[PDB]
Amino acid sequence: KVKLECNPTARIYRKHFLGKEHFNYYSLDTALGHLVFSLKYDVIGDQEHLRLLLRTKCRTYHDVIPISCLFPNVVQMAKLVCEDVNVDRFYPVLYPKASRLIVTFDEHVISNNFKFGVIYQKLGQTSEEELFSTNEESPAFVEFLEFLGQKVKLQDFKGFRGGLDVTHGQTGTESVYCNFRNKEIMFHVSTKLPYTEGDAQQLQRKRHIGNDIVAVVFQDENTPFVPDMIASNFLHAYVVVQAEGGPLYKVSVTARDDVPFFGPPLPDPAVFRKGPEFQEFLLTKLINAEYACYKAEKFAKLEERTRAALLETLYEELHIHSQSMMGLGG
Amino acid sequence: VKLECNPTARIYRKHFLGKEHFNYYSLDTALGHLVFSLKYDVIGDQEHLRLLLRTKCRTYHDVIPISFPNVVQMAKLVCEDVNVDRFYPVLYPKASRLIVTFDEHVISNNFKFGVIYQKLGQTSEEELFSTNEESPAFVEFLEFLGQKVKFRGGTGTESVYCNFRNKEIMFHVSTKLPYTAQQLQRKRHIGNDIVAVVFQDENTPFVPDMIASNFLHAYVVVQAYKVSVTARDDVPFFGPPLPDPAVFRKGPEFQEFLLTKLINAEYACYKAEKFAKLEERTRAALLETLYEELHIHSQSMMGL
Repeated sequence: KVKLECNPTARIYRKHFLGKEHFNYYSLDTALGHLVFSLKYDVIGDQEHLRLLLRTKCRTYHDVIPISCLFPNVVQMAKLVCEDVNVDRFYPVLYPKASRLIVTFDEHVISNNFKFGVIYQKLGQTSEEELFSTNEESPAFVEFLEFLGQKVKLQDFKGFRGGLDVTHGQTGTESVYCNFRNKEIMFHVSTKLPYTEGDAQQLQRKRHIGNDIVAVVFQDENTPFVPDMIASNFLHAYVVVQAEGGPLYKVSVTARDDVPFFGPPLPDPAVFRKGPEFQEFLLTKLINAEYACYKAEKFAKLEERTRAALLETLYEELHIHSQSMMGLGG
Repeated sequence: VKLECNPTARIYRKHFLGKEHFNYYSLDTALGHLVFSLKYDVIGDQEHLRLLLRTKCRTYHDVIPISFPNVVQMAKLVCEDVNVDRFYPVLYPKASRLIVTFDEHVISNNFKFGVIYQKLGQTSEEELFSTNEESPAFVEFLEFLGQKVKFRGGTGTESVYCNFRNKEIMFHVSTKLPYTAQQLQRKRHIGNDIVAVVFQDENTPFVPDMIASNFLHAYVVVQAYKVSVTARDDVPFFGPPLPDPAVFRKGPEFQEFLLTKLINAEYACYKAEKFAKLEERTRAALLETLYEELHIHSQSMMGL
């Protein structure tokens, strides 16, 4: 059904440019930094359009502007999509593999692996101590787990492990996991990870669930749960699922003030029944929560910093190879 | 099994157009203007490169399974004669369109063929053009050739036309055309032609020297059908090979063979010594023009 919430510009090279006639150019802007620019001339009927995608240290800009025989140069096209660009010239990317380097850069922000935690909340529980020290798995809890994904043994598991021990049994003997759209999701199920005699704060469970960004909190009974309940550097958004037996799952979302709105909108009477609709809703909602969390104080810096270094590497390589294309040595 | 037009002329469209490719150009102090097309293409396991090098008379095509080489070397791999300072890149968003047209220009979309009727013994021009009436066997072959109709091909009461690959072809049936001093009104059409069919009711020698035409180079002789081919030492082999029992079964498979052969006959005679000057003259001229356009628009996308 509906597209996953990554930066919507990361798709454009793939849907519109790759495999099709187009041009890439580079240039260095004193303010904007390294520029990597893609442009592509398109025709439908007698309607000549122009699709532009300019990459900066910070953003990539996109637009499709009608052109009409009544033809711009690259500097000028650049200015049509990013007003601030101000550069004497652009340079043609002549390296026959640029487009493969480029798409990878563009897509560096779509992630294919996800790891989410699953905590079970007892009726009274209000502490990490109570929240992780839980051994018995509820009937409702099993039934929900069967629903999230498939149970897998970790011993020789070839899928995405999300940090679990795949070869020595030291992080439980099983987990729940699943292939989603084309993603791999490993769950960190609190009750499936090892329990420790005398370690109330249960490190062997927290070291995984505490390093996740998004978790599901399953409840058998309605109980309060705020993020202030768990001390974590990573946990940012939570999806609470409560099983009113009466077989409806009552669903809610909490996440720090930091994280913006995400995922499929919760339905209006906000309750689901066990089935595909819910599988779809919940899984996309978890992925959307994670993409939303990446906008918060904690991660934004690291993201920026990363985009910048990838772009520079990209720019430098499009530059080195274009040079070797025109006449480095012959 | 395709039509004998220059094979390297279908390639830009089949492989380059609409896919990621690069076009450069240059000024060979020996081969004049140049227009180079190159394309990288990963065939799963192994990576193959494709080249299309244009000169003022030849285009050179080649396909290298490479293991990464610079621009010139890519050129030097298809035409060893290249010797430039540096290739320049086309940056004109509207270039591939100009390039396929140039590449495609030697593909004749139109054909005009002639039908001469040799009455047994007719040996001179005045005679083989004199024939005003049509014999039963000639009409039975003419209605077989294509369909009767009232692409003109440059008149009279009627003539024959037929569609083949998509190309239109009008015939000039001497007899079906107006009768006037040495039949100038039949030579106007059949003369300016290049391939003609000679139909005969009975066998008689036919030889191209029997008609004074600077243009006609080849004839497919059909004798009520015993098909033979006659053409100048100038013109190479063409169309599908002729069959072992040289005869031709009247019908679907025959017409097919014939129409292709006539076409291929023309493309053949276009390789002749009289059809050099116009081929070099046109190709060069067209290239010179395309090089200018490629240059002015590319400079424009940047500097001048």
